[PDB]
Amino acid sequence: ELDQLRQEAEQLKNQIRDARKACADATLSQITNNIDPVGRIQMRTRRTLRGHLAKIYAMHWGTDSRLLVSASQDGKLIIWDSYTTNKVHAIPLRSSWVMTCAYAPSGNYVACGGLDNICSIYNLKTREGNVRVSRELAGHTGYLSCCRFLDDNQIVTSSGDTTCALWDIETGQQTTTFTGHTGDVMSLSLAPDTRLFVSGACDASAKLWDVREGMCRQTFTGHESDINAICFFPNGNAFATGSDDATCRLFDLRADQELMTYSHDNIICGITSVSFSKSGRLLLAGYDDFNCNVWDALKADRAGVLAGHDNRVSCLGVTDDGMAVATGSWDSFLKIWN
Amino acid sequence: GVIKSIFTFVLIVEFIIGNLGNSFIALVNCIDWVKGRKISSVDRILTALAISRISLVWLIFGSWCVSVFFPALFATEKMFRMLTNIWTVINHFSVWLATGLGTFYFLKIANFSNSIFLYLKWRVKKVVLVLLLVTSVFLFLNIALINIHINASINGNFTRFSSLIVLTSTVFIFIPFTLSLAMFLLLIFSMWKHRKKMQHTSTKAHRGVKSVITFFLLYAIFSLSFFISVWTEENLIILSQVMGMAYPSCHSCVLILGNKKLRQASLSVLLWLRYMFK
Amino acid sequence: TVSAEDKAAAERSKELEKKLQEDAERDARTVKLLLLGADNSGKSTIVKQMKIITTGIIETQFSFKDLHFRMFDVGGQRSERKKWIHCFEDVTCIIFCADLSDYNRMHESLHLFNSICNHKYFSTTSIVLFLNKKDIFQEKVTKVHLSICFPEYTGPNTFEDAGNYIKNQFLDLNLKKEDKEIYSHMTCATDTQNAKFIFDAVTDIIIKENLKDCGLF
Amino acid sequence: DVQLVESGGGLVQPGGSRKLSCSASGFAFSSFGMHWVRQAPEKGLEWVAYISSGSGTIYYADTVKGRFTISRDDPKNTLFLQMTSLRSEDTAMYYCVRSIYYYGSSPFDFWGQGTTLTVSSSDIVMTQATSSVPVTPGESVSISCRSSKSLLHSNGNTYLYWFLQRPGQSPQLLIYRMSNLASGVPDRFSGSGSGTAFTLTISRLEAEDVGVYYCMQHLEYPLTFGAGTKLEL
Amino acid sequence: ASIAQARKLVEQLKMEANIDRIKVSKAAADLMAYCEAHAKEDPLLTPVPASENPFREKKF
Ligand SMILES: O=C(O)c1ccccc1Nc1cccc(C(F)(F)F)c1
Ligand SMILES: O=C(O)c1ccccc1Nc1cccc(C(F)(F)F)c1
Repeated sequence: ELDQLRQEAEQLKNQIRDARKACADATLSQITNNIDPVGRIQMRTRRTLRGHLAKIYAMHWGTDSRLLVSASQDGKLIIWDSYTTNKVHAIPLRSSWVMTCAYAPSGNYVACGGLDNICSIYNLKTREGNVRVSRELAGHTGYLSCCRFLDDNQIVTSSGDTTCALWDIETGQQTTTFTGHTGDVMSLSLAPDTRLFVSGACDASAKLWDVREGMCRQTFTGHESDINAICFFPNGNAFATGSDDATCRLFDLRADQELMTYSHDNIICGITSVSFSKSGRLLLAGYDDFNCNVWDALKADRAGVLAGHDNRVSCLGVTDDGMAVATGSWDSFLKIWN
Repeated sequence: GVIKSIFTFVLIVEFIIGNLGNSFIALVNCIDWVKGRKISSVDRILTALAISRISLVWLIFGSWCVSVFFPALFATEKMFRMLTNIWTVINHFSVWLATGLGTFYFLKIANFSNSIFLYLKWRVKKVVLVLLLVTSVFLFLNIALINIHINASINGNFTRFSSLIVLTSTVFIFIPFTLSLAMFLLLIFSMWKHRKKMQHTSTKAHRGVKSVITFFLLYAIFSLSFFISVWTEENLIILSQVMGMAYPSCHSCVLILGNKKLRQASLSVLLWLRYMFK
Repeated sequence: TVSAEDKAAAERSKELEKKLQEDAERDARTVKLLLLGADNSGKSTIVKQMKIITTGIIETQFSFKDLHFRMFDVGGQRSERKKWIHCFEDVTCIIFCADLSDYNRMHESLHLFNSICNHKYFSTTSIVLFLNKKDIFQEKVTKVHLSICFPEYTGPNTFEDAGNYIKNQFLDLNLKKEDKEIYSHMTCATDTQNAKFIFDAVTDIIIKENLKDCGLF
Repeated sequence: DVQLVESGGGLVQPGGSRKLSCSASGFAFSSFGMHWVRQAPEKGLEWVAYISSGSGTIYYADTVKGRFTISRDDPKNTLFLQMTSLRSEDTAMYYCVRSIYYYGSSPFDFWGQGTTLTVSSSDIVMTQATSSVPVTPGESVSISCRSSKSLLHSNGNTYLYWFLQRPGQSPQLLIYRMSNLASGVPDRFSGSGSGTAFTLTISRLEAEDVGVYYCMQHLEYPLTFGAGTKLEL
Repeated sequence: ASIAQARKLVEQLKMEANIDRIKVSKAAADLMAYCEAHAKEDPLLTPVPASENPFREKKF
């Protein structure tokens, strides 16, 4: 009689797949076959921030689009002023093993996590004039793969324990615990409204969790391997996922399908970072092939290459205003393109 | 006059060898700039040395040519002093960039535990510039005395008074050479001590270091012989040019048998030549 | 034209840069190692004079006459996590520790070595094999035949030949022969010599890296 | 708690030498530049000297150049001002002012209780011609300041600082860069203006708004303060 | 056993299946409209003049 319950799981999976198939009246490529291609996106290395001594693993543009934080394996979280390249801050981390970093939208706080399994939140606005860890969120049983700020008080984090956690910084306890992922969670992205967040895991699946409910609204299974990076569309009704299978995939929440796929026969490496331009027409994917590819969101056609790195592009980010892109690689350099 | 004719062929052979070696080094290290291939610090120093030595070799060859085709103008105060000044200003840099390469190799490869040595090793990329500055000070001093000597000779187009200038240019070349040797008899000493430490925990490398040892021995012997002969003639100018053009052409081959990029490029060039021939 | 505030910001930036570079030197004379092996292979007491300093990553520091080694022990079965691994790519050399007197589990150790020796990230780091429990192997070789846990088996089935056979079996899984080097040392647990072996291997690897950077080979 | 204590001030003959000390406690003094600003017995503030973080850069006022020497001992968290050949014009209260310079910073945010030093008997002019401003609680006021040279730099920052000195209290930063409200300042204060004309507006004047408001330019050294607009009941 | 865990998974699948799904054509049209409406406000897709470019190369 135990298999009678799994019969329900099979029936629900069949219903979901049938609904997805019946809802695909056309394809994005076919619909976008009568638009002007972007052409060639020839960006240039406007700035080259050279402060780190090890492999930079994460970065996050500030809300002002001028200040950016970057975490390195050398135990340093450096806050840079992109316009002038001056290091506005250089916080020494307790644990050198850092794999994520985040800049608060208000800019008053910064976050960093890693193999320590604890998210350290530092306050950049202190009357003492020095950046000190304001909070040490703990409870995750695995390494922190990503974390993003919703406000000065709440923070969403994803760990290697196959689960995510929404923490209230003041209390220091997990307000919400998102569970359901079968593999380690590698990246998360917050929606523009900061109400639903999309998380990718090693189980080749992406889940659109609800911040105010703690439930997986939808699950997307289109990738063939680990989902390393994820980013929402600027509209907020769609997102993109980069995977180790050398293929990016653009899904839509309302359709709950794989709207488009980006892949090339000459690209066999894994995607390390994914980001969207201000208008969402350009999807910048930082690969392990030492290069970044600017794919056309609506056409799946490569539009340019930001080849300036001697090692893999671990992290990629786009300014809020869309003025410039920032790519941080394992070569310990962070280059701002425009 | 066996020497009077043999030295001509020797000089031509040295000129050809220097051109080939230094130009090959420069082209190998410059094709990376266009093709985008990365070049290390040693590549940059080798390129600087190669473009300096293709200048020194060409200068000495032009000095010989002017002494054969139209020697009437060669024996002129303006000529003599300008040729000498442009020879020393280039030779000093060409030898001190070879000593900067030696300092680079010694500071990186060697594994001494001295505190000062470690401090210099962590600044290996900056010592090869402070060294160049202090050596520019040496260059100013040298210009000083190889100019005072020329003025004294002219007041007394050299009136067979070039022994002093040839002797003074040979100490400011030996100081770089002595420093380079002292930094090569500590690098090899460290390598041998480390290898002895590896009792139980590639003949090509041994033969390559033996090549450097042989080249240094030969150059030191020849330079000392030249210096003692000068201190103790009509043909004495051709031999001086031969020596002056020896080091730039000779050491380039040793460098080619060093940096593996250059050796691989040379082997590939030989392969291409063999394929084209057949 | 740079404003006074901008100039002061540049001064602060250079002060932070000099902080970073001073700490860079201070760390630069410290070598990071990676320690692997089976649970009972002897990971805990490989050096025997250490001082242990979240999940896994049991860092342990020691020194030998000029260096501060920091071995980052990685939890069991974590050698192929694919996520912590790329973090430990700056490791100067790996310190894999095997167990000679573990025939039944020997294959597992071998497999683990094959995982780390041929790993994409750990393709150039020079393993340092530590065939531990040599004392127990001495009696076991003369008591238990090695052919029990080896197809080719040992011809003479003696302490020396069998030990060499096991060492070679560990070494044979080094397809990239010309890219990396593997050092072997048959410790006996009660040996105050493993630190010297690690220091010698690290010095050799550092000299080799410096020679490669200089382009000599 | 941020604290700057001044000491070493007293009576010195016209020609003697003195060493004013400023002890800093409660913040990373090593990472903070320090200014010396003197207020005459009845005149406004005047920037005397400045030392940058790490002692890399040092600036002196034109009237004290060659006579005043500014130094700092970071391990001791101390700042020293050595004055030699002290003229009668040096009689004033000296304040050591904290200042950190980085994007989004608040230079001159905190001041220290000044020490009295009594002596026995190409600059951006800033005009503040509103010394007298009678007002009462519950009203709104607008102090005005002017500059000979525009303080709007090409980078987009207008380097104008509005400070307030209450009766018996050291100056406190109210507005920095003409638009940003300093930490701890009530929101009623608002700095505005453009080009060479700037204004500080107080909507509802509370009992803590009585005192002298000063306008200073930080575009380029030497730093010049305003005459000082006195709001009294 | 862990039958209850499978039941929880079944419940999650039941909740996910019953959702409002729009046609893929509508989503594609919405994405195209969003891209075309904010195209002018995309400094990367359409490079802005160097005067308005904050990251413009320093004069040499
Ligand atoms: O004077 C040298 O022997 C000489 C020395 C170094 C480089 C070139 C040289 N040839 C040279 C240059 C100028 C004048 C004369 C000479 F006076 F011998 F004719 C020779
Ligand atoms: O040839 C010099 O100028 C040199 C001097 C000092 C130290 C090393 C030098 N060069 C060098 C050139 C080839 C091979 C090696 C060695 F392998 F011995 F290190 C060293």
